Amino acid sequence: LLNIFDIAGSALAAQSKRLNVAASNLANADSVTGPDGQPYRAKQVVFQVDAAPGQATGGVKVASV
Amino acid sequence: GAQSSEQTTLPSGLQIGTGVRPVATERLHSQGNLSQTNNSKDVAIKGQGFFQ
Repeated sequence: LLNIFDIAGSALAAQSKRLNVAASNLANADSVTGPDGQPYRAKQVVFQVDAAPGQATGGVKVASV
Repeated sequence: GAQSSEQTTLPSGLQIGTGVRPVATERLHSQGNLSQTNNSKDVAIKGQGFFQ
């Protein structure tokens, strides 16, 4: 995967996962219960700057919803 | 589904249902009051029964 392509594709994936979490939140507002029976806790995504070795910048990773 | 009784859980299934169709139009057959008409040929009924 070419470097700048990697950066922008990581951005696409991260934005998509953020939107999917937001859609789940917006749909599950007013949801009495989960499967086992527990509140539906609203979900958020965590963005971190990717490429831990080198340049301290480049791409976004969305690990740990 | 199956209620395990391990957790307090909702008995969730799903049935929707429809409609309120009228099923009957009952005739409440009680003795009405009497009104005097002074007419000789007129007559009312105490208790049940119908003129044929």
